[PDB]
Amino acid sequence: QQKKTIAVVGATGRQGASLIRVAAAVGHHVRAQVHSLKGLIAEELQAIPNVTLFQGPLLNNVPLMDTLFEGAHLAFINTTSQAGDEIAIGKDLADAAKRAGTIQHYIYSSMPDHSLYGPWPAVPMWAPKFTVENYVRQLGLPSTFVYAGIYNNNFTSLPYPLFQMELMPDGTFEWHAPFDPDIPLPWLDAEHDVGPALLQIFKDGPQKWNGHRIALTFETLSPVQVCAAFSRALNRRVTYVQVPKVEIKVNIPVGYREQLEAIEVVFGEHKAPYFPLPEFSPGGVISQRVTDEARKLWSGWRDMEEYAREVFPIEEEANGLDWML
Ligand SMILES: [Cl-]
Ligand SMILES: [Cl-]
Ligand SMILES: [Cl-]
Ligand SMILES: [Cl-]
Ligand SMILES: [Cl-]
Ligand SMILES: [K+]
Ligand SMILES: [K+]
Ligand SMILES: [K+]
Ligand SMILES: [K+]
Repeated sequence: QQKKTIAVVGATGRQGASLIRVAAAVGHHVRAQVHSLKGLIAEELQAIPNVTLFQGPLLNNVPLMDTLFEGAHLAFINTTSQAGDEIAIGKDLADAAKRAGTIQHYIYSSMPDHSLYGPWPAVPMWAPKFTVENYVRQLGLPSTFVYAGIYNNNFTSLPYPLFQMELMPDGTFEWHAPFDPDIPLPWLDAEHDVGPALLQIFKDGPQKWNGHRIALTFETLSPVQVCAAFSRALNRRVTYVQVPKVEIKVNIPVGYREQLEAIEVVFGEHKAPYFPLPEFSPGGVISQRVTDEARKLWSGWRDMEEYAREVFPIEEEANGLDWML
């Protein structure tokens, strides 16, 4: 059958870019919204024949949304709080897809509202997405919701918050974070694995996935295990250190700081699960693991050890770091 056109919001982001590259390669035409045509990713995607970019802001720009969905049959939507009004943009996009009438399957990248499952605060950049999910669920078009695990490539030795693989004077690495050293966290190789997984959801179809929540995570590892993966990968001493507060070594926008403080409370103080929804956690009885559906969607997923050994050194050198010589 003719590969269907996919409308994408979040094209230059890790999830969108991953989907777009593989989707185009297998024949899908893509209509993607971007803030601006400039940028390494935007310029890269613009050069893919099957991809068409539409520049402009989404905030209060229903016309751009209508244009985006024109002639599209599939949609992958991942919004951001940066411009603010993420909830309004999410609803506007959903309504726009419905109005188009041609969208057969709408995939929205959602996150949990932790305040619904315990004496925990809602993580500011996550909870809003769940509100959009609830709204999307009530629209007449088939929809599926994917929950992204922590990006393997968040790790960097640059002084950025939460996921810094700090290079010490002796050449060893230390990762400091509020997470409990031994509680398994959900991870994800966004660049390589998000795209293939999303395409399989699209290939499976709306009858199989309408109304479903899928955890896009292929590997769970505690912080100590992540560091052990880097250690084996790099042949260097890498150790995890639990800290009460996130070490914020650089200036960050106010919204991110609030995101980090919520994280300190949720994972630091409370040790709550990353994915707190109940569905995410006798002879022959076998309970579903959080990584089961994702692995079934895409069997060629890559682990943390592969990232640390094969990609981390390149990304680091690309950022100007020198430890890899
Ligand atoms: Cl298709
Ligand atoms: Cl098109
Ligand atoms: Cl532009
Ligand atoms: Cl479909
Ligand atoms: Cl540092
Ligand atoms: K193009
Ligand atoms: K529905
Ligand atoms: K309705
Ligand atoms: K997500």
